[PDB]
Amino acid sequence: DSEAVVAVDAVSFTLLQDQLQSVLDTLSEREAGVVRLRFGLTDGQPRTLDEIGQVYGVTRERIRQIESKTMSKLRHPSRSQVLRDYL
Amino acid sequence: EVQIHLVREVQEVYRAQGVSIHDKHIEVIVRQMLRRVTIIDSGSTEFLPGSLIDRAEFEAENRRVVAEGGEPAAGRPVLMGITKASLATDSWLSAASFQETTRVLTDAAINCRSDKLNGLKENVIIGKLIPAGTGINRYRNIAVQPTEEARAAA
Amino acid sequence: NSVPGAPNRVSFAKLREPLEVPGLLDV
Amino acid sequence: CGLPKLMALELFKPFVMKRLVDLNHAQNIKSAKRMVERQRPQVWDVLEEVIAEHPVLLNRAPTLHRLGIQAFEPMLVEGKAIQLHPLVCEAFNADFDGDQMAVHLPLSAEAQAEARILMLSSNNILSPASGRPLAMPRLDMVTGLYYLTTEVPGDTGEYQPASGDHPETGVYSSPAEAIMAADRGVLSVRAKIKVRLTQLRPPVEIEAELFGHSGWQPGDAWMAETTLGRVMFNELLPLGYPFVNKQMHKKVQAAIINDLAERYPMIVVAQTVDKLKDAGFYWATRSGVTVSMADVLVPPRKKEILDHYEERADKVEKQFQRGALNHDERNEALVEIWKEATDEVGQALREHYPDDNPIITIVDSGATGNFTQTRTLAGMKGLVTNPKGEFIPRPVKSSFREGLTVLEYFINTHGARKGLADTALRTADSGYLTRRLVDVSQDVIVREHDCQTERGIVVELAERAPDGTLIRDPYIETSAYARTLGTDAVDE
Amino acid sequence: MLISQRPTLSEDVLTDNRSQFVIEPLEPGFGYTLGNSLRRTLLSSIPGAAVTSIRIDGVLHEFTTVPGVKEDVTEIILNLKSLVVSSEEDEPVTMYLRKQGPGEVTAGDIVPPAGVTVHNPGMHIATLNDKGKLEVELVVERGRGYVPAVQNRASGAEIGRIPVDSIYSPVLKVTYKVDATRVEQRTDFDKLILDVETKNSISPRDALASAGKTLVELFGLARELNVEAEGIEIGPS
Amino acid sequence: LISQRPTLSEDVLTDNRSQFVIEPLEPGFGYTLGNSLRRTLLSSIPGAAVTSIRIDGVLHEFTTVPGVKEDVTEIILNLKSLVVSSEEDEPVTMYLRKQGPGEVTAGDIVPPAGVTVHNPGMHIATLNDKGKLEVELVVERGRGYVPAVQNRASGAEIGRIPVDSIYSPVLKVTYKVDATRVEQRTDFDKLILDVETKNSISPRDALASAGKTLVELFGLARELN
Amino acid sequence: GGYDTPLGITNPPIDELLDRVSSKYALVIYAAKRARQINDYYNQLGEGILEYVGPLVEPGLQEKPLSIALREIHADLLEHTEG
Amino acid sequence: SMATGKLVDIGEAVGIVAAQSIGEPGTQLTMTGGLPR
Amino acid sequence: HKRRLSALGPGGLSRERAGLEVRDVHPSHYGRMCPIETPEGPNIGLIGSLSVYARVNPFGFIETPYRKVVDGVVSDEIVYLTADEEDRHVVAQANSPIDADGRFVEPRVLVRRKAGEVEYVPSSEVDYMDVSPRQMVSVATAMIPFLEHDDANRALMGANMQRQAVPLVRSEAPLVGTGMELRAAIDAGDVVVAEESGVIEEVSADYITVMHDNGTRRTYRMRKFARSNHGTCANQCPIVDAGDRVEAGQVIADGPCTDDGEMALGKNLLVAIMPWEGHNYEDAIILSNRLVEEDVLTSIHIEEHEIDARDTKLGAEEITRDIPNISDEVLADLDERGIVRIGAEVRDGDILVGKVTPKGETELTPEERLLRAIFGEKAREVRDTSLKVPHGESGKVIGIRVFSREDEDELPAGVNELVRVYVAQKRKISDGDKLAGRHGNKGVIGKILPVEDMPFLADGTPVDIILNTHGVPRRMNIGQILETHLGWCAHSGWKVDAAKGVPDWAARLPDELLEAQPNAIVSTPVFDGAQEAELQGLLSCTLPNRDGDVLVDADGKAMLFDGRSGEPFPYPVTVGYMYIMKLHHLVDDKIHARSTGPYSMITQQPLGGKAQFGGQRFGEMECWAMQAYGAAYTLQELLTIKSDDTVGRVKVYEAIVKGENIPEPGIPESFKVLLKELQSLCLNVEVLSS
Ligand SMILES: [Mg+2]
Repeated sequence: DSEAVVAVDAVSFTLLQDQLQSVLDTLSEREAGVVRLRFGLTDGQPRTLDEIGQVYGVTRERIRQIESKTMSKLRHPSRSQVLRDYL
Repeated sequence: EVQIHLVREVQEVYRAQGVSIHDKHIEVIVRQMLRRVTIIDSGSTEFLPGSLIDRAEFEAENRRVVAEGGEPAAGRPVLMGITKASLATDSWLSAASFQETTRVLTDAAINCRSDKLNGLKENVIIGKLIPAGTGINRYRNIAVQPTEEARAAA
Repeated sequence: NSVPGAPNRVSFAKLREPLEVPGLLDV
Repeated sequence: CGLPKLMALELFKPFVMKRLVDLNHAQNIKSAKRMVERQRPQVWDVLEEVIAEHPVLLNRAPTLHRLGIQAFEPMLVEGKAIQLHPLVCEAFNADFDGDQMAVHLPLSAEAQAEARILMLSSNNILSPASGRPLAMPRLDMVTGLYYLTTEVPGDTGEYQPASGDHPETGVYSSPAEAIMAADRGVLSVRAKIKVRLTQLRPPVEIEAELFGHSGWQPGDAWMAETTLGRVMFNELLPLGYPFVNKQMHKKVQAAIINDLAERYPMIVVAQTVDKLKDAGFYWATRSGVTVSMADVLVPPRKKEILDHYEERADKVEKQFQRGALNHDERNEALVEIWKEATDEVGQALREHYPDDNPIITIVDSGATGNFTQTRTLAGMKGLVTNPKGEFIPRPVKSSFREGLTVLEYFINTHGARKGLADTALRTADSGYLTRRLVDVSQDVIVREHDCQTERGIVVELAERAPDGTLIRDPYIETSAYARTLGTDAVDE
Repeated sequence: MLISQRPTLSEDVLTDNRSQFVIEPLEPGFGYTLGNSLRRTLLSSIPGAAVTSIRIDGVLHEFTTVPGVKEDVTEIILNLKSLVVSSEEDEPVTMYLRKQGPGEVTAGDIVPPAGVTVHNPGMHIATLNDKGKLEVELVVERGRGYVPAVQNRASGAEIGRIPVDSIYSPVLKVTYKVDATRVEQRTDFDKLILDVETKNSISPRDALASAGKTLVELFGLARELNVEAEGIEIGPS
Repeated sequence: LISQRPTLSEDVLTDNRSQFVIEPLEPGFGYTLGNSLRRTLLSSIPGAAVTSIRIDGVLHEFTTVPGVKEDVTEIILNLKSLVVSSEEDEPVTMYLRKQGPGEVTAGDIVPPAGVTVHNPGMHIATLNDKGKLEVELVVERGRGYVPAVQNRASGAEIGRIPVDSIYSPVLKVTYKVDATRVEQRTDFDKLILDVETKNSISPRDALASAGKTLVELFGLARELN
Repeated sequence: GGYDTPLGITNPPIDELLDRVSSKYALVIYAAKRARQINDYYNQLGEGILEYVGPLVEPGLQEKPLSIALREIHADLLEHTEG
Repeated sequence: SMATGKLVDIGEAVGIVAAQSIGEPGTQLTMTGGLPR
Repeated sequence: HKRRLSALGPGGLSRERAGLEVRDVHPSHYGRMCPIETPEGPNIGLIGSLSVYARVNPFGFIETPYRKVVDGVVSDEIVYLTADEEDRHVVAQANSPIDADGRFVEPRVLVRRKAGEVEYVPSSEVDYMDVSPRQMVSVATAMIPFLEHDDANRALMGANMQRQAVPLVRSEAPLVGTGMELRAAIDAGDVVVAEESGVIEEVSADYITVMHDNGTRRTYRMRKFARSNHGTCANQCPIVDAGDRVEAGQVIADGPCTDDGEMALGKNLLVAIMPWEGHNYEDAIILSNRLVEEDVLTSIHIEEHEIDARDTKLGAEEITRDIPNISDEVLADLDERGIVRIGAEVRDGDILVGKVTPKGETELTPEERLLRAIFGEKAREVRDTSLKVPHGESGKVIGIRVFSREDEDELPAGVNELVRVYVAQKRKISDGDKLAGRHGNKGVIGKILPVEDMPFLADGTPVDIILNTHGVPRRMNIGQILETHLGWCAHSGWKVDAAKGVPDWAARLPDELLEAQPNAIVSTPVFDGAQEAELQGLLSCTLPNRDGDVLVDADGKAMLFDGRSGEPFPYPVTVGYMYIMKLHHLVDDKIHARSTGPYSMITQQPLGGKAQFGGQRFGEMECWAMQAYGAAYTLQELLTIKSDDTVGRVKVYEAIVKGENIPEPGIPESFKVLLKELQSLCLNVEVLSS
């Protein structure tokens, strides 16, 4: 059954979620909420820039700036050796 | 007499091949042969003559039926074969895999005979913890706590 | 015996058989 | 049990992955799995740590009975084969001709407990069938211990009590002194001597004779006339056990191990049997039991016995040629005459062999093989069967050392192939009968301590003589033992 | 060469004269190479004294009957054989075991001349029934290994003297076995386990050292052919 | 005790083998000392052997060379029986080129300075008119038996063909004892020991290195005390 | 008593362990539920406190919890009631 | 119980033990006087 | 496998429907179908082979040669007789004393009657005599010396294993054999035989150009390193030189298991028969390390792997270096298009054929979307199924054969490029390998001892292998012992004394046998071999090796020295040379293990078989045994959360990796399938707790 559960990938994806939540909680609250609502990581639905600027009461531009800054902060091999090993 | 005969007869063959077997094994087997009795007279409580029912069930329903319906059925001890003893089973799932599975299953559905899951065969098939060894309720439900003195000391 | 490339293997044959072994893949 | 490391590396892979996540050798489980594939040599150390105290199951197919599955402690061994302990080959019925075994692995803590406690090697020693042990010594180590404990007079350094100007010059103050004088080439091991023992328990005669209450071997000192080998043998047995001083036949060893299991705790018996295995191998080496064709001696007056019974068979077949008796009676007469000749040749062979002949030594020790196989090695095969089942009236008059004829070997093929086909049919039908017995008795377990009836059977139990002498009935051990008296017993 | 792993020596100490030595780890397979030679060295290279021959007054030829004692002659013989005494002279020195009257004779009742020393004076030997008197002269010299009773080459002097065996080695029981420790990372190395049991003359700790000295003085003969021949050294201690 | 320390003298029989006699000894000791020196000499004398080769015409082990009569694995089996003795622990490299018809012996191999082949008469291969043979060899000091190291364990390319190496300068070791053991207890043993080496080093040089190894080993126990 | 020392998987001896419980099956389920308690202890050391007692005797360097359980049973620090 | 040496417990499946103990030496049953008997 | 007789198949009887009587041996089998050689499995009697001299009637019967004897005088008219006309007549035997003029000297002669009866005939009525001995026996069984001393069971096992030898890299001929090893090897096919008499022109390792005596020239292309049908090698080395003159019907190139023309199924090893340390316990065999050191038992195994490029809906399968998600270091050995290059040593689980398939588009999990957002990676939509080498298989890569649809090769439908990779490795001997002599004495390898710890002979020669004593007398197969004595006699070489003429034991012993050089090849014919007098008397005179060294006494034993302890053994030990084999039941071909691998499709059981990772059938009697212990929880484990608890397996793996308690075993899949089928069969199955 080539479409069966490999059963190591499931627990690997679990650990992926777990240390992913850890690394997202290494940063501030607004930034982690922005990333989670942006990529739908807390519900399953990617809320776009309008919804994020709605839930934080700010422009689309400010959400874009904050998200770009979070992308800058995530891009540390110190932060991301464990993440590099995940792919 | 027939028990004493059968033990001596089978043990003689195992003597002849020089293999010592304790007799209680053959005792266990022959005990299963001599479980059921026949009916030659019905009494008055749902009995067909020639039917093979368990002895203990028969004696218990007789000791119930002597009051209010006191016709004890005439039962005779019968020796049934091992395959015959197997086919005279308790549950449909207990049999289920021996001989004419279809014919077992059809009148199993007709009788609507429910299982009680008391053997180990069925509990193996459904994967339940079987009622044997580590499986019976006396050992399954063991409460575990430390002694209170050592609990306080540590 | 009587094969031109046979190495000299020595025998204990007491009896001298007339018939040789046939061409075994004849079957 | 020994275990191939590359196999256990695959069996215990989630365990070793978890443990080298615990050690900081990988960032995750994924690089852990990749390292397991790349086998970085610290992973063998971590594999040792995770295999340490974790039992595994072992099974030889087919599973004939309950001891077909046992639980051993694995240990990482070089090679790629499963090292089995030799004393469980009798339980597994596993010769080393290439038979494989299947390894399982328990996972839950309950499963580890059931494997550790129930199915462990040391806890399952006796038969479930008839109480006799299966860890008992066998083929090689029986011969080893039989050589080690046999008593040979006419030996070097043997005791004599006779004293001329010299003393008797046979005694030795300590078994350590005996070991020194045996490592120097004075004492042979199987020679009879008179040691002074300080650490062994004397038998009940000597023990009750000297000390009465307890001839307690931790302190006491006493002498005996034995061999050095039996003294070293009783050194293997535990401290509380008395001295044996017999020649270790396999039946004797069976009685000893039964005695130990019925008196002593099991973990003592397991250690004792292990030490017996080591000593049995070490003296199976020095036993010198080899097979040369010069040691397969032939009986010298075999030929005149063949002449005797050949003239008898000649008279019988000539009387059939007269037509006075039919085909069946002359065939039966030939059968009886050649069975008589067969037993005659076997008798002559049995009286001819000396006892240090290794072939008769293995048999008389009781390691393996009956006397008939020795007789068909040297002597006469005798009657070979009809493929129907009757006997061929020719019969084979030669031994395997003599070498059969074309026709004799062609006759032997019939019974050989019939026996092989019969063995295949027997093991299949025995599997079927085992099926039927499990089909019947699958629902009989113990559920109560005591039903508290007073009914019950009687046992013959060592009937008397016409004189009145109570001879022991032979079938008591299968019948009367391991039973509970529902009634009392009073003595007139 | 480079030893690639250093073998070490760690003692375990059981009861007083029964030390248990182990050596780990060893190159496969050096355990059998050195443990058997070490055993034979312990049994048969160490100097030590024992009783060579005794003589007893009153004993004439029957060798069974001694007046006034509870004990048999051969029992006295095997008591005397299991008697530890060290001597510092390379010559047969004689002694006297003498006691009159009834009672028990100990090992301490003997009088030692110069050089000899009883190492277990509270060892029972003999008991005298009722007003008996014993006078036994013992001949103790020193040597190596084990020796049986010397025969009656000395016969005319041995008209009262009778020879006995002599356990010259201070060790009594030496046994050994091997192991297979760490077969994967150390790649099948071996571990020797010794069990030496001596008498109270010397410690087995000292006996092992003396045996190592005798063995290295033995293999010095093999070493002194080409000192510039490349062996396999071990390195720093 | 008897008063003589043992002596070690020597007996020459041929060039590549010799005998040894050691006397006097303690009784019951000569077999043990002989087994000791046998298990030493036969197993742990350092030597030098070929390890990995490279042939330009081939890429792997299981092929042939155009021109020769044999094939690559047969060349491995022939070169496995060579004898060579180095002086230093670096991996040296020797070479062999041969062209044209003719038989190739072991003597035609040119070594660098320091190492030397002692069996020039050993056949390796034979060639024809189409024969073109070029092969390099790698020799290193070593001890004991060792299986062929893997190419992935190396950093090398496709050309290297690893071979098992047998660092055994010895060939055959036996002994015998002469137990005098008179009935005067001046009893002693006499170990007559036999060494056959395979013409790499002298039996004397083998035995002295073995003795120095035993001085090291027994040394351990002897004073870690 | 004084017979020999055991080693590894056979220490503690079951000949002493059976002296404490009724039959071997009680010893099995008893040790198993104790080992589950010890594994629940080791899992819950990451989070907050609970009254799950264990271990009691000193564990090994890296010792399996079922071994610790049987050793505490042998040391008589535990108790039970049957089903 | 034939293998423990002590009294049988309250959970033993004595039927299957008996079945295997009877069925096992059928290979050694070397033969109407045998296995069909 | 050629010359094989079968009684099963279409038309004939089947296996299980057939009874016992046709498995047996009628006396009409004599001279026609060999009563020894047959498989010992569940096919006994159904599959035999022909005799040596048998031949097929044009009516489809089995005819058989006979020397007809007239008036007591044996003629030379060979008469092919079949079974019915055999029963018409009465036939004497090969061991019949002839007066060198045909005539029998016995008045009473062994003879065979029509119903299989044997009588002592008055020596006039016999009309047929056998052409030779061994007319009853097959080819492979007639390669066993001392057959007449072995019982038929172990002889059957030895002859059946003798077809299971593997080719060594050396293929050394036996010292002791029959007269069959030359004729059977030239009829074997895998020996290049010089067809036409001539002279050698030029040799190679791949071809021999022969120069015929009249004009023409001819090459013979050697097959080197060809894979057989079971991984074994098929090298063909030439054995002649350039100036040699050859004749027709002459061997010119040895095959896999041949030496100098004749058969060679193993090696000749110095063996002792002592029981040693329990390592040779119950047919276990120990070895020397010298067999590892000199590659005495070493076979080359060649395994061919295969992968195809195939069409699909989503595109086409592509064989290239572009293999998404992966290091570049593991892509070093492969070429520009994915396949490895010749000579690259592979391990287990490496890449052989770099090949990727199109997958298409599914939704991404948002965590994967985040990670690909962070790392700047694309989706890389194609999915990689490269040809990975399976478990425990390694070695060199010899040859690549590659087929292409675009290159007009024939291919199956929808297939675009088929590439096959010849993987090869050189397995040493190893503990666990199955070895056997030619007598049924088989066994795994107990322990490969080093070269010093070995019972060695007084010259310093160690023994090679050590069998067991205890397995010999009870198996009735002392032909191995006679082979051992004869092997030491042939290795040492002899020359008996003729100073008082011929000694009385060596009278029937023919000439050019009174001497023998050391390591000379000999042959015992099957039923006309060395007698007890000849073997023992020849064993008496067995001239020394280098010094004056009579190593082995007249009894056949010798004094060994323990390589471990050092003391001599107190008893002389039987030694000598036995010719043994290496069999194809190797360890790596049987070792098999699995933690988590492929499952099934229909059921949720783990898939089984060594081609996969594979599982082990926890069968019925196993369930019986674990019920008999009463270990109910472990039985629940094995039945549920290792087989069919689909939601249980992942949580057990997770709880192990977290180091937590193993959870409760759920309801297995096989019960739910039964429940759904019973509901599908119009039966309301009810499940109730109260
Ligand atoms: Mg077998």
